[PDB]
Amino acid sequence: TTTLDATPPNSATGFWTTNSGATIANPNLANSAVYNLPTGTSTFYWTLSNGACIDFSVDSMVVEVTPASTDVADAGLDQNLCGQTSA
Amino acid sequence: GSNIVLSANAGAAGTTYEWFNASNVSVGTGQTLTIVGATVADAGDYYVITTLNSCSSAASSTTTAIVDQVPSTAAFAGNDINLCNSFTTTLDATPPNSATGFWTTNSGATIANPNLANSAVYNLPTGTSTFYWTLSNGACIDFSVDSMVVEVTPASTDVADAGLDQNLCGQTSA
Repeated sequence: TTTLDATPPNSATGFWTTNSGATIANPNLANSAVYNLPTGTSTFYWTLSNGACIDFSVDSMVVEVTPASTDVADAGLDQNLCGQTSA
Repeated sequence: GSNIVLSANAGAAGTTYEWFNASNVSVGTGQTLTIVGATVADAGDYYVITTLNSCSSAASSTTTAIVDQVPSTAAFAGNDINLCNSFTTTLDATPPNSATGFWTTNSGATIANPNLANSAVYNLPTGTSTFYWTLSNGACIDFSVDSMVVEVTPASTDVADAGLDQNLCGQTSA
């Protein structure tokens, strides 16, 4: 779960599209929420347009999801050496 | 996708009814005008002309059709709520861009204000219950939904109660 971040336009209306199942709660906002997020990466697109001037300009942003690992740091035990310079 | 249905009052026997669009063009005839599979372009002003024996009367009062669009915003609720010894909380849904939200509940939970994405909830059973966020706009009823849960665990009565310190002599285990 995350949010998007696009720069609002000065004189136009923005719009988001998604890939690989991600869901945008509000595709019309530069700061909308996204709840469906696959693992790995997906590309979100910001398409800017004004009135009849449809699909005027685009940009690409990506969201990367890495699941928590199950391994934890697990170091060995302390040792006690006599006369060694290596271990 | 729904039909627009407008209907004129009955007149004299033999009356012919003609319906006109906002743009002053014909859209069909008869007492009842049905526009099937209506779209947003069919929204707006309509008027009726009454015709008898080659005479026509003044146009009717203008009425309007309203065709609601299905919005692009999906329903979306926030993440799970997990409470320790509490039966009172608040909800968290993301407000829609161009629609109106609504909450429903299960298992007795009470929402103080079902119309708000951030309303309070005071009746909360123990265990879990599912709250639903249903998003709709105008006539486009029950358009999109999402599921959020609230988990309530009552305080336990057991407290950490460790044994007493010990004192061993020559042991490697205890």
